[PDB]
Amino acid sequence: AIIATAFAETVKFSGSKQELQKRTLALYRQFLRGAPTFADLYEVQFSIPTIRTKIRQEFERHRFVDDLSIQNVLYAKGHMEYQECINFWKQQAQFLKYFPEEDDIQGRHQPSNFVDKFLKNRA
Amino acid sequence: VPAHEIVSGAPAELSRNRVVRIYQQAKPATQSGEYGTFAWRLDWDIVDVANRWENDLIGWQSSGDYMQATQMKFTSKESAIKFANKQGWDFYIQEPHHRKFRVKQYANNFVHSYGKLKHIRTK
Amino acid sequence: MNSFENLAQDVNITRSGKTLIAKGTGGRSSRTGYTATVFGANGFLGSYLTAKLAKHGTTVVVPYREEMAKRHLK
Amino acid sequence: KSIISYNGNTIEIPEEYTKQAPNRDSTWAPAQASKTEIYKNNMVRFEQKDLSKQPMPYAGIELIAQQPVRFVHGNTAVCDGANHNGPGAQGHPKIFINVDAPGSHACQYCGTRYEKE
Amino acid sequence: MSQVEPGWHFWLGYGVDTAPCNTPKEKLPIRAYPYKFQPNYTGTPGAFVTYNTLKPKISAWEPVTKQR
Amino acid sequence: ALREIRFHLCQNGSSSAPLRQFVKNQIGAFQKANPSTKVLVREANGVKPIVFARFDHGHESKIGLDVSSEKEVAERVKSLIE
Amino acid sequence: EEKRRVVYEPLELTQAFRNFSAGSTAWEPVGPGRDDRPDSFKLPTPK
Amino acid sequence: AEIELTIDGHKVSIEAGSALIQACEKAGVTVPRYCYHDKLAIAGNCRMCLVDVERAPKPVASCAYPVAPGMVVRTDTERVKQARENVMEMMLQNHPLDCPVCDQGGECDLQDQSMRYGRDRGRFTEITGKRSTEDKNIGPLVKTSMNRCIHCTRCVRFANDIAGAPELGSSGRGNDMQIGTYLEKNLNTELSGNVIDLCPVGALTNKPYAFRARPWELKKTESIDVMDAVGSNIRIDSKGVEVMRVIPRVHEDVNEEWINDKSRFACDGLKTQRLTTPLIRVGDKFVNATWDDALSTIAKAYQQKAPKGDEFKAVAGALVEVESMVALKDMTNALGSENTTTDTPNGNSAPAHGITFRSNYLFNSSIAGIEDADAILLVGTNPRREAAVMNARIRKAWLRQELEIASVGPTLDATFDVAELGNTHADLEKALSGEFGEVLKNAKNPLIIVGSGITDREDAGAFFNTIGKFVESTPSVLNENWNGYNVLQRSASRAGAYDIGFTPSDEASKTTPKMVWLLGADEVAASDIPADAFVVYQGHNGDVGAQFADVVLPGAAYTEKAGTYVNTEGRSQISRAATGPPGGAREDWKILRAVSEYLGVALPYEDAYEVRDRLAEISPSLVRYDLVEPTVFGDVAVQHSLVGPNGSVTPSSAPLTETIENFYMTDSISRSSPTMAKSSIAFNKDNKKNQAF
Amino acid sequence: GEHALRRYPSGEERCIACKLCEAICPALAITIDAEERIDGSRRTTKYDIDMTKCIYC
Ligand SMILES: NC(=O)C1=CN([C@@H]2O[C@H](COP(=O)(O)OP(=O)(O)OC[C@H]3O[C@@H](n4cnc5c(N)ncnc54)[C@H](OP(=O)(O)O)[C@@H]3O)[C@@H](O)[C@H]2O)C=CC1
Ligand code: SF4
Ligand code: SF4
Ligand code: SF4
Ligand code: FES
Ligand SMILES: [Zn+2]
Repeated sequence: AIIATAFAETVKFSGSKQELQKRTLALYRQFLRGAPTFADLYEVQFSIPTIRTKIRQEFERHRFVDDLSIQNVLYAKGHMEYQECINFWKQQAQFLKYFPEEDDIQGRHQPSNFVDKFLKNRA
Repeated sequence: VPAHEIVSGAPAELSRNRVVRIYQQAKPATQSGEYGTFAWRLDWDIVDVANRWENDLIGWQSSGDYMQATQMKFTSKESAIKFANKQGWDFYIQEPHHRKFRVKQYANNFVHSYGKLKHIRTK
Repeated sequence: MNSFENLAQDVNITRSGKTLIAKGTGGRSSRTGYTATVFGANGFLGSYLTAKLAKHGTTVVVPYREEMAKRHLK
Repeated sequence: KSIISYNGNTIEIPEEYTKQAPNRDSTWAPAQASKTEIYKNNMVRFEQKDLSKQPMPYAGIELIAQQPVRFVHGNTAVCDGANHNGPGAQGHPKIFINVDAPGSHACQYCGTRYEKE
Repeated sequence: MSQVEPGWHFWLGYGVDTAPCNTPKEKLPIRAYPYKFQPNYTGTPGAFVTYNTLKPKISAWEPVTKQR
Repeated sequence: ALREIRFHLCQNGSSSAPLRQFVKNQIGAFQKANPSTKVLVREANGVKPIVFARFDHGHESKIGLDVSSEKEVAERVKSLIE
Repeated sequence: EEKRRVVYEPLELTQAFRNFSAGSTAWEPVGPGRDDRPDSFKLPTPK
Repeated sequence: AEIELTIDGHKVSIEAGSALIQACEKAGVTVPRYCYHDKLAIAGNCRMCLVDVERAPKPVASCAYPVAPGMVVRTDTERVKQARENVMEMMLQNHPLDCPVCDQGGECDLQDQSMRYGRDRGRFTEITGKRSTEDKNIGPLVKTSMNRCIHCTRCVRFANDIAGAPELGSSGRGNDMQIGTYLEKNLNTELSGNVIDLCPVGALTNKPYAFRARPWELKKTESIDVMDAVGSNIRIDSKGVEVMRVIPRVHEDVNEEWINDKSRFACDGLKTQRLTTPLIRVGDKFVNATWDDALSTIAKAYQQKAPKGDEFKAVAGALVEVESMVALKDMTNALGSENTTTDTPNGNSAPAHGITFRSNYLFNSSIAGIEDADAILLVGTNPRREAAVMNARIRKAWLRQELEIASVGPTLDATFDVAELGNTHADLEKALSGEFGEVLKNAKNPLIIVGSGITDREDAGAFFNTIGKFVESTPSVLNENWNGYNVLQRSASRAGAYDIGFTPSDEASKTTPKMVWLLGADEVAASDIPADAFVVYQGHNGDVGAQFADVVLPGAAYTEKAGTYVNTEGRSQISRAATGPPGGAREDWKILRAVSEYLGVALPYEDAYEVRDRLAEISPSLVRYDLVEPTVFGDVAVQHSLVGPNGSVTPSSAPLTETIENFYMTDSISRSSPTMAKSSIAFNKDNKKNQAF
Repeated sequence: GEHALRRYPSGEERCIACKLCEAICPALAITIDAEERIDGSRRTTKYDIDMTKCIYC
């Protein structure tokens, strides 16, 4: 038959927000635990704490989503991303998409006020 | 109104700093056919810096706006508004204009004039 | 969207009286309007400098001695 | 010959390569860039290059101006630009040109000029 | 292979039975310009330099001051 | 005000009736009382009665004229002018 | 080259995509067609 | 009353006496047509619109057949299909094989209806070939290719009935019938370009536009014309960075589906003489400069100059949008100045009709109000130049109902009969006390149309006094169902300028400025600028003010921004940006925001939403788009603004003169247009091409 | 194989800038610009083919 792969979870839409909260915290634990494996697979310059910080920021972004269906989709996609990272299916190039700040300073001029944005036609 | 923005995978700038227009195509002044005027188009307003510029090698028109050629079709103004809200898009509705009806009679070309003719109709 | 992180403004005047208008957002298809010659561009420092310049679409003229050695710059 | 650049330096170009075509000195359309402007705006990519090898097609406007007017008896000349030697349909769509007005009248497709007589 | 003149190029690929020197006059092209054959100049100072045949679509104002 | 006064009011709204009366009857009195101010009256359907005043160097202040009488309209106006 | 890796960036096109669907016909092209329903699957008319 | 008929089985109810094609359109049935058009007299010459009617034995022309109760019509019979094929066969037999070279290709009703209703192949292989036709020269705007003409007579009906230009017609007979002027005459009318839209085929085409684009490659944007104050709704067709052409779209309450020739052909002024980089005067020459350099130079000139109060003068030109005017006024007020002026003569002083109520400077009868007119008095106004499509509207009303029109002012070449009452204010006094005053008293829908050019006179109050007294008397002219008092603005920005109160204070008109900011202001003279003054010009074209300037700032044109414009009606309309601005030019309100930050007085909105907010703060009607609402204050306004303050004004003895010398060049864009210059020479009155006798 | 633009036997260009090639091109490889030639002819001022976009169909 056609069997599932490493760290594959069948898609199940949780009927309750608490039963989803359990699964979500388990996924967060999985990510935090895989951080050192990630740093080894993807030959990263930065530290393991930086990876774990990034993971926290990712999970933080959806801290206030209310609709159960949306949380279900966010969870299923987050698990897909975990499976992609832990199996080394990603290359370094796509993994480093998650760490834009880790790259060096892009230049002297990142405008913040109106006048600087207006001088670069970005007002 | 479900915030499907956060599940689509589109860039955040699309639901933050872009405006769309929802309208019906006007009856073209060059033709008598009205076949393209019933759909509700949704398309993006242009961005000044990124819209179009001349390439210095061969003269092609470059662009930085990935939405510049995209146009959605909807069967009703309400469907379009619903979709735009579901994507978190700021929109403007341009209400369509229609030809005011009047009665036209061929015989009116020959009505007897009791005083001085205001103009010579020629046919 | 990309940006011209190297440029302070969009219209620039060179000391020689040339008017340069930057076109585009700042990516590969954009042009700053500047033209630069980098002597020794195929070397250790020059390759980084050429990468940074060409990234925002300033025209880079590279004088070279041996052909095969400069190919990566393209 | 000498074209002044935006830098303020001089570009030298042989006279013959400043001609828009070998058979014509000047542009034949308002939007057409002249050779001088092309060199002024693209000189970087012309350095260490041989101009004599670049494509230099003949301007068709002078060539068609060299063709004699065809004189026709009636009010209407017919043109199709056909190739009487080959098979198939090798000309342009067949059109009819009114020659009642004074002077010659050009085929919209091929530029051949007709005149009443 | 780019040094082979057109016509002969077709003949060498068994495109036509009869060779260019044997082709009757009626089946030759009339030219009002001089014919010149040039091979591939790639990797050579004679390589084709492309360019925009249009001047820019928007023309700027030539600045002129006036006295008040 | 010192320089500008703007009256926003509805044309058909009931909440704007005291404002409409105030304009219609005492607009000339107000204009003569403040000869250098620039007074504008602007009407639109959905808007709530309001008055803006512009004093100097662009500083502006506003008060809403959802009121009962013309007397009280002029009271709110005079208060804002102070 | 600075990073020695394949990088992802916001899209920029040397020639913008040209969408020619603006030239679609102003006249309805085909019409209604015909119905091929069998007579045993049409509601009867009274009398 | 409405009667009822059936079309293709459907039930449709339509007003009695309406044509069958109208009922077909109402019932959602498509009927092919060439000669019929909703805005022209019925012709019935193309024969494409045939249908079957059970009473009729042979197929009837739908466009000319009156509907009757109980009528049964079939548009889908085999006879009708056959007739459509027969007519298309006859139409195509002499039509030239021109589609590859014809500008109509791809937006052609002949092509499309051949595809939809005709044979797939022709039968005409005659060895004597086709008929050919001479080409005809009717001026620099409309190129002719008369082989393509299918003799629908739309151009003739439009030129005769709608524009009042009878030089066009059909000569000869039978196969040799030709559309033209029978001898070399220009099609001389400000409405002429509309025939290009009306011609179903490529017989009449846009000459400046020829061969430059095909319809499938054009981005289409619905926007607003700013060549006059009517606010015609338009479609701008652009490709990439440049605007290719301007076409009307339908707004039955504004321009209905027409535009004038300036609105159509001055677009080529947008690709030449453009302002692309900041300029700084150094000696007698401009030098290109950065935005930072130019803004800093403005700031340093402000610090040095040190204007107190009303020494900072702001001037707004004919083309500017409302957001830009609002930002300029807010910055000017934050500088301590009340010297916000308009660009017109005597615009240093306030207008004599006042600014307090909108109904004192607007077309209070809507544009559509002209349809109801029974008597019109024109006072110092030539509508044919000031508002061409409104002039066409007046002509249509005049042609279809009895209506009396009189004017005080310069003799005008009119497309309708006018009664000249004299060129002076004394003539106006006599008229309003005489027979035409009685005409106005007796009428059901009178309106008095006052030109924006009278406002620009010193004696303006006198006129506004006279009219005002008359209006305050005659109930037919001003009552709760009808306001017949009308001011006709000529410039697209004036109504909005008055809306935000872009008007000088009384003490400001005394002062001599040390710093002048011109916002699209190209009507300014040498006299209007002090020599010691530091002049900033902000615009999109280099015409006049830029020549006067010390610092020049490139701003966006109307096709490059989504601006608000208020037309003569008080209608607030919103445009859409087709392209972005060229080079280093900028959206104008952002220019003002940046320069105010350089000046200390940094404005409180840096976003488009915040600017629209601020606009709603100034006037709630600026954000209520495409809406016209009447004033409840109609009686108060006339007394308070026209009759009240204007008693002291003494009338001059100078006659009223024409407001606009040349229709074809009025603003910076039109004066930058090669087409407008060519047309100005071509259509001059002293040229025999423009003279019927 | 490789593209070419042809002439009439007189030497006049055959292309009259109808832009049908540009419309049909499945790869959008053709870019065309036109206007009226100083002799009145309908002719191209720009005809470009991106041979690296072309599919040689
Ligand atoms: N790396 C370091 O630690 C330091 C370097 N520098 C200086 O930085 C500059 C470049 O540094 P780096 O990249 O490391 O050096 P590289 O050797 O890598 O590159 C030097 C460049 O100079 C060219 N060069 C050397 N001689 C000639 C010559 N006769 N004619 C033409 N070109 C020549 C080389 O061209 P080609 O490849 O054809 O030989 C090469 O491209 C040098 O001037 C160096 O002195 C000074 C302080 C620190
Ligand atoms: S008018 Fe229409 S059918 Fe006739 S040549 Fe032009 S595009 Fe073709
Ligand atoms: S020129 Fe055009 S509009 Fe006029 S009759 Fe001929 S086809 Fe009709
Ligand atoms: S534009 Fe293309 S299709 Fe039209 S004539 Fe020229 S080459 Fe042929
Ligand atoms: S549209 Fe009816 S005959 Fe022409
Ligand atoms: Zn021909």
